[PDB]
Amino acid sequence: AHSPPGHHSVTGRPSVNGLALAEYVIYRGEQAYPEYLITYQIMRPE
Amino acid sequence: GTILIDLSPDDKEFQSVEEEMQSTVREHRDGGHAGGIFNRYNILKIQKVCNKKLWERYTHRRKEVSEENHNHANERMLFHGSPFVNAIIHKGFDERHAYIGGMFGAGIYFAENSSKSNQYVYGIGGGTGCPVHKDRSCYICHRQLLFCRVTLGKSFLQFSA
Ligand SMILES: Cc1cccc2c(=O)[nH]c3c(c12)CO[C@@H](C(C)C)C3
Ligand SMILES: [Zn+2]
Repeated sequence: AHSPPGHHSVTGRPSVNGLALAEYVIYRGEQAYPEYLITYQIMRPE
Repeated sequence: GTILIDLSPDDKEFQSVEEEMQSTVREHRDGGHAGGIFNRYNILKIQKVCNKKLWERYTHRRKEVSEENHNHANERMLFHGSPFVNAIIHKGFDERHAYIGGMFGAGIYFAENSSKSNQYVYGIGGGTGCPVHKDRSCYICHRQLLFCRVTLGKSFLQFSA
C-alpha cells in the first residue's frame, strides 16, 4: 500500500477504548530501525 | 553486519526500556486470547541492535521525510512484535513484514502498548501460540519484542473503534 497523499504514515487511534493507546503504520521499511531486542516471559497474575 | 550488545540491568538505559514495556501493558478486548493473560512481564534480556548499513538506511530516509515535512521527522519509539524478528534485525524492515489485511492499510504496524505488539509475537491473532506447548498464554517459553525508532513525518489521523 501507499500512505495517504502527502502523508508519510497513518496514526490509528482507538475511539471507544480510552485506555487503548495509538497504533502506527508506515509504508516504507526504511522509516523504522529495530533499536532494541527484548527477551521476556509474560507473568501469570496472582 | 548486525551485532547485539547486552545492556546491564543496572544500566539506566535497560531500566528505561523495561519501564516503557511494563507501563504500557493494558487489558485487551479478546480477554487474552491472542497474547495471553498477564498484567506484567519478566524481562530476561535487553540487547542493543547495531548495524551500520541499516542505520544509514534509516537516517537517509529520515532526512528526506524530515525535509518533506518542513524539518520535522516526527520520530517516535514504538513496539513491534513479529514471527520475523530475527530476519528484521539482520536485514531490516521490508514488504515481507507488512500486514496486508491491517485495518489501517497494507503497511508495517507499530504499537504504543507493549501488550498490543505481544499479540503478534506468534503471528496474526497469536497464531497457534508457542511452538513447544501451542499455548498463546504460555508462561514458560521465551518471547521477543522489538522497541524501534520510527519516522512518522506527516501522519494521517484515522479514528477507529
Ligand atoms: C496490526 C498491528 C498493530 C499493532 C502492533 C503490531 C505489531 O507490533 N506487529 C504486527 C502487527 C501489529 C500486524 O502485522 C504483523 C505482521 C507479522 C503481519 C506484525
Ligand atoms: Zn510454551
